[PDB]
Amino acid sequence: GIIINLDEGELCLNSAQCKSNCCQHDTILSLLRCALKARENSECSAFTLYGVYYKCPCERGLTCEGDKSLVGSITNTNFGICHNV
Amino acid sequence: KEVCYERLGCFSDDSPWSGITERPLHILPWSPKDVNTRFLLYTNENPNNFQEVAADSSSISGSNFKTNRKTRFIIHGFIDKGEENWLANVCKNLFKVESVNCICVDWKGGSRTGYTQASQNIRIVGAEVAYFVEFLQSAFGYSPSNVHVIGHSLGAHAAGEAGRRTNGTIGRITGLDPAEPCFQGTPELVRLDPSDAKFVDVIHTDGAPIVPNLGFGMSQVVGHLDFFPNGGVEMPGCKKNILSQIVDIDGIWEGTRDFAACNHLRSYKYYTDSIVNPDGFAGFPCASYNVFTANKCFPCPSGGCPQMGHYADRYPGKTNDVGQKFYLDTGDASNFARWRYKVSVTLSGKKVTGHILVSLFGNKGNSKQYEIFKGTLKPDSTHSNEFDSDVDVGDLQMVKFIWYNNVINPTLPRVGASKIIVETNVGKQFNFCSPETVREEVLLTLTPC
Ligand SMILES: CCCCCCCCCCCC(=O)OC[C@H](COP(=O)(O)OCC[N+](C)(C)C)OC(=O)CCCCCCCCCCC
Ligand SMILES: [Ca+2]
Repeated sequence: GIIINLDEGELCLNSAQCKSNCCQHDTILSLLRCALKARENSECSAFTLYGVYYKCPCERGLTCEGDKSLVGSITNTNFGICHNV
Repeated sequence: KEVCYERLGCFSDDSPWSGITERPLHILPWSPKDVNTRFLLYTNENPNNFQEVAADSSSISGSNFKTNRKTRFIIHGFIDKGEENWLANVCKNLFKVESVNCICVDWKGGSRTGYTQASQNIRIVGAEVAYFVEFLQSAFGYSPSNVHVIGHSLGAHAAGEAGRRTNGTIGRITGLDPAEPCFQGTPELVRLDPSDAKFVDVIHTDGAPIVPNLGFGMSQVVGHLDFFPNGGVEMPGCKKNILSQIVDIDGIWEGTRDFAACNHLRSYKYYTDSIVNPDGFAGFPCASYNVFTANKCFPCPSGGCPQMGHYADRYPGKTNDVGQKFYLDTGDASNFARWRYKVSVTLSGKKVTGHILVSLFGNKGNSKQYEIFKGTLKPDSTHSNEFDSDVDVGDLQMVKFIWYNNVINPTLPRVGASKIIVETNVGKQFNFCSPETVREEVLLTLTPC
């Protein structure tokens, strides 16, 4: 894929590039490349402003359950686990 | 024009070694001094430092090679050296599952030169591996049946010489994407073919034409079992744009190698992975790949699906015929193992136009939602699809259903699945039922029945 419709594993600067809308990287200074949306019972982040994830959001029908409310986690660490509701 | 060497014998450019359509140039093997083959021994005892050995009793005696365990020789292809990390890492994986003498055959003095000469140097390498196997039998009474020669690309044909010269008595050769230029289309002499060992199994991962497509491996069938993962022509993960291909998850080097030869090198990554995933590369016998993806070659036969890779030698029908083709699918990046499932959904609710997706739940794990059908969703029709899960989920406990369509229909329709049936690659069928229909994007759990 080239700069949009990026395949998983292609290097990524923003999640909308990625076919899965999920650019992710393990840590902070880490190369961001397209990955999975999370499945039921895997960790996840809730959709962010920031552009690339440390934990992708969930598949459809699924809810990344964790504590969102917190500004600070609403920065980069809003993590959760994908629960069906 | 013969060329004889001490221990290895004579080499002549006569047909079919030269002067056939496939091999026009009259070139002789170099060497033996130049090719300069070395056997770098690694064992469970010495997993990290090979100790170089040779065909003489004081070398075998002074090292960790034990005649009580198997010996797996790994031969590399064009341009590599036996010190490359993929040879050491097949060993590092083999030791997790056995006590094995892992001999990495280095022939880089003969492999880093023009391709047409590297194709001939093969001969000295096969001659050189035969002599060491002959000598374990003469000196230490070690039968060739205990020997396995794993050879990648030009190394697959090197392995084919080794067996030819021990004629057929070696245990097995595993040709991992045998090189096409100067071999595909030529006689059994000049190549790997099922007669060079008691069992030959191949993994085909670059079966396209060298010109025009720069497909380094060969499409022709050279083994008892020939496996074509992802249909053998183009491998998942290999069509990544050059900058994320070179800049790999660790290695500018492993990246560069895949930029240069991804598909072709995927054959030893699948083999390396099989060592530790013993059920994870099941092989479906099929007329072709197009039929296999047409959902017409599942499940395995009562007989079994051979595992592509390290456990293909556990397949009961393995030497029953030559050139038996097995199709299967792998991962795009490592841990290439996949577990194919078949699912038939029987719909209920209102006729709508959507995508229906399923998720499997079993004792060992659960999965990604896979798409079984996208189209007119008519109640009471059934829709099946087969898919390569990345998780072997165990025995199925639940299945959840979900659909979504592209255009919002305010009638607010609900669709469900009255019966879903998951069948495994062995054929175990698990049925599940639900009487409920759901909305767009809502997940319908179906329970056992
Ligand atoms: C166009 C006609 C060419 C004819 C030969 C075609 C091959 C046919 C037989 C299969 C070959 C084989 O035995 O497997 C051997 C494999 C593939 O080599 P290759 O397939 O030739 O790739 C062709 C390109 N090279 C010639 C450059 C290899 O090892 C390899 O990792 C090749 C990796 C080389 C990586 C480039 C690194 C540059 C330096 C480092 C930067 C930090
Ligand atoms: Ca042969």
